[PDB]
Amino acid sequence: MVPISPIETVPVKLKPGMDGPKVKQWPLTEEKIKALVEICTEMEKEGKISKIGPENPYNTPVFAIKKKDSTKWRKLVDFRELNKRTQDFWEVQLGIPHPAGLKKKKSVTVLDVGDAYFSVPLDEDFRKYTAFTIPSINNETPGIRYQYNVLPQGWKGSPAIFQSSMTKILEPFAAQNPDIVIYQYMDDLYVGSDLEIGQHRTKIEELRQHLLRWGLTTPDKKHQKEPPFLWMGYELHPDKWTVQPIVLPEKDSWTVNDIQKLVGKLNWASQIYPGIKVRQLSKLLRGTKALTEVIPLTEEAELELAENREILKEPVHGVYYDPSKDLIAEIQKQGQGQWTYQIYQEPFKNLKTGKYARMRGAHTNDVKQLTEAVQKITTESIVIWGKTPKFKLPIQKETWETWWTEYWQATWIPEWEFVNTPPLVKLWYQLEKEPIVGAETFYVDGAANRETKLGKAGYVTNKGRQKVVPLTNTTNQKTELQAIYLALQDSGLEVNIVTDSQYALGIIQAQPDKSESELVNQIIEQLIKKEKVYLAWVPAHKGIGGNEQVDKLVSA
Amino acid sequence: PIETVPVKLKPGMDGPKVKQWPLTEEKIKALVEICTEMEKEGKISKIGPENPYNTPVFAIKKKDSTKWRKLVDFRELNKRTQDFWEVQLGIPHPAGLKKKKSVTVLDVGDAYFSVPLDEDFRKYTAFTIPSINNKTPGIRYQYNVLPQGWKGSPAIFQSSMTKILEPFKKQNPDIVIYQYMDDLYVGSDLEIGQHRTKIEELRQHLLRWGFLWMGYELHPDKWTVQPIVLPEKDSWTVNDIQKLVGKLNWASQIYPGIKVRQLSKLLRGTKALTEVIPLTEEAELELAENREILKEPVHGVYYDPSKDLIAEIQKQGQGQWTYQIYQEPFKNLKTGKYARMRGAHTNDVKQLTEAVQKITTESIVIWGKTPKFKLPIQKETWETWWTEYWQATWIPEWEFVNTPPLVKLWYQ
Ligand SMILES: Cc1cc(/C=C/C#N)cc(C)c1Oc1nc(NC2CCN(Cc3ccc(S(N)(=O)=O)cc3)CC2)nc2ccsc12
Ligand SMILES: [Mg+2]
Repeated sequence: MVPISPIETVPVKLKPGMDGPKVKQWPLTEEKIKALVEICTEMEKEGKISKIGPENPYNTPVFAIKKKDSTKWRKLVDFRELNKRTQDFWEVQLGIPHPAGLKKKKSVTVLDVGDAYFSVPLDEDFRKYTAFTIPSINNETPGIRYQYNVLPQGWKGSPAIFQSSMTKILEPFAAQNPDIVIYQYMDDLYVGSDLEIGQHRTKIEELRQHLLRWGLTTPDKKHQKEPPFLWMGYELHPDKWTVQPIVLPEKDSWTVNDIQKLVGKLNWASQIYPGIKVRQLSKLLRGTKALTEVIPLTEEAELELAENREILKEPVHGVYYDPSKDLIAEIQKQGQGQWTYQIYQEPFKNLKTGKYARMRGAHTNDVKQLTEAVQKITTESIVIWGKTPKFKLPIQKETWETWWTEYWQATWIPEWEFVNTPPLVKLWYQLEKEPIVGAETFYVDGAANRETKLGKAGYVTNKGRQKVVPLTNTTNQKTELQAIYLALQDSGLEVNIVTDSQYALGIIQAQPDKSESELVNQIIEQLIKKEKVYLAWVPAHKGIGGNEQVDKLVSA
Repeated sequence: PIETVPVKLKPGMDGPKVKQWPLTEEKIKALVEICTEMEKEGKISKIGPENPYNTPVFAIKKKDSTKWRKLVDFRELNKRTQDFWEVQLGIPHPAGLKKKKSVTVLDVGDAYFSVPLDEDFRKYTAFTIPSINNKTPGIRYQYNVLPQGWKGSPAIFQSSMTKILEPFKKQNPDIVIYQYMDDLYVGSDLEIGQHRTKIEELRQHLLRWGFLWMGYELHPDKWTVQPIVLPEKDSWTVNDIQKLVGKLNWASQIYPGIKVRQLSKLLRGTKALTEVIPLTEEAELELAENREILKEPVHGVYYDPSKDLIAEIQKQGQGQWTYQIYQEPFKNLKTGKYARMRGAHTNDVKQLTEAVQKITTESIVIWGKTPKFKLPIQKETWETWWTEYWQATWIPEWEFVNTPPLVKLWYQ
């Protein structure tokens, strides 16, 4: 007998105030009982469970299931009730590495640690909560009652406690073997290195020698999977990675459920297939909850899908990470608020790709969206590689300088260079800081009757030019924008405009280049056509000349 | 200090469960070395999966220091930790601190590591050194001693600190010492040379009671509410008068008796913006009367310790930032301006982060608490970058302004 170290137990508690489960066991057929006695008798001989007396007041229902070809019954303890009452744990397995962040390894071995799992003891003070009952034949004897001594499969804490217990056992081995990498996934332990196959096979045996200190046997994974590893939806090849096959189905009838499955595939593929777009296919889902509802594809959604079929026609792959090379991120504008990007170290050899979609908003402009995309890529790159990439952006250095020196918010984008890849991001208009000498001055105003929705918009100028237009089904804010629109339409290439609308000022001072409001868009089109525009604000109803004159014009 | 002080959370509240944000490789490496040494010294310990709580951590560099420092973002734990009246019913904030010619800030946070933390509360201080790309599980720790930045730390240590300082305070009854979180604020009305003498005369006293050697020099002499000023011109265009009427109309929300009628009269008609308008005597008098009004202080302004302080900030361009601190709109308790932020002539976000720290320092000196910031920046830009320029051991609260305030003009 070689002494083995005990795996340190994790203390477990129930949620405050809650007691253990007390769920009634279901009646079972004679055949299922016979199976469960047979199964539990074996688990008992292996130490997994133990018989208990009738003083324990807790119980969890047990079942007997089977497979079609598998000529055996399967035991099943339904721990749903106990899980509701068990404390929360640190779930230390939610996120998985991204392949583009891995460095290639010459050799990789897989170990099966399925049997190691059962060597993890369950906190003894908690075992009582796991009691279950095998009903007896004909209910003529007391049922056989057991409790677990090991982490039950299906119990809330088994995944976190198991992985934590392995990590702590492996830590000294990883720290003292920095030339290997160890990664655990389910019952699988993945060991890679750049050692010659000889030294690598030795580290593996040393790892086995180490695990034996806790009595943990670990053979190889049954039917050793050849490359690529089918893992978390990827194909991990020795020198390259890609996503698993992306196959878009052919259909003449697309439902609300079909479109959800297509965006999911497209989204998954966008991490390596560059230029994927999902707006027009997403728009067909704006607001609905019946998945079988059929939604016709717009000629814009068909185009988007066909553009994606073109991208998906041939497989692509990313390279693994080389810490000695620079990390570079390039962004392109696609239109309709959509952005794509590539991250790479050598030209034409992408580590990964991605996309970014504009946020929902009544107004916006391309520079703000580009800035947001940069922040998203920055954060992703820190996650994957632990560093910010150098950016190549389709915006002139002088355009960016003008933007951030004049924009009313603080803004920042990290080290970057211009890449002359149309369409380029640009500023479409810039308002003057001072009034323009010799330019006509338009005093604008608008007003609308709340009840009738009738309104007026117009202007008066220092040259005696004047206009008032009657409007139907409008609002104060709408007439205020319409008045600015009329002044732009009726003025020369240089114009001073005086408004009292804080709402209109707030919109234009945000420097949008597109809007959900068709009226704002028309104003933007006019601004783009001007040489100089000065926009001034005055308080309403204060007797300011020009403003007082036009106010009475549009107020009935 | 064998005996720990019983610490609890507020009723019906669980511990914090705040996500750790991603860190660059060099910051993770710094944290690993720092926490390894802290673990060797018993200040923290590894925790197991039965602890589900978490508080974010990151790494910084104190003002002009090349050594990495750990900073824990305890904002969530602090608001979940019980309100404290550890020794007395409260610490009357020293109104004289803000009056001292000079005020020096000493980092005494290292003293906390000498007091053990209540064993039952330790689990709530859990934090994670993250891995890169999820390649390994984060390193999970919890505190064994009073942690820096936690609300309970100054409260629990206060009995010790007050005894450490008594001999020094005994000799210097005119030196005002105030503590906020990890920092001591030491102010005096002395000539700058004489003031500095005692600061070193204060840390050596501290070093013999069990340090850092870092300082910070303030001058609250010049902190107030900046007056609203109006232009003094010999010729006014239509545009100038429109801007003046707009500013005065804004000011009328703050000051009673502001009038613009005589000034608006000058704008009778529909004139070109660049046309020069001569002021009448009636408008000159009105402007003079407005100017007189603006010299006096705002009526009915008072600090209410039960309400939050609010700080607004405007980007004025060319490295200049204006700010106002208030509790109720138009009742500014203090206003100010910043120029040429140090080492950030081309980075808005660094400049804004430095402004936030300066405003917070002023708020601590004047009221003993931090304000809630209204930041002229999009959330995603601020949240990506602010930790890169943070150098303080506290962190305030903030919200984001997405619509340009018209009043940026009026504070220009
Ligand atoms: C070691 C490991 C394996 C997997 C696979 C799961 C499945 N299913 C997943 C992760 C996250 C792993 O974890 C780490 N993986 C790496 N790198 C990899 C190593 C593997 N190759 C692919 C490959 C190479 C050689 C052969 S081969 N010639 O042996 O047949 C087959 C496949 C890409 C890079 N680096 C680290 C660092 C810390 S953890 C960790
Ligand atoms: Mg009007």
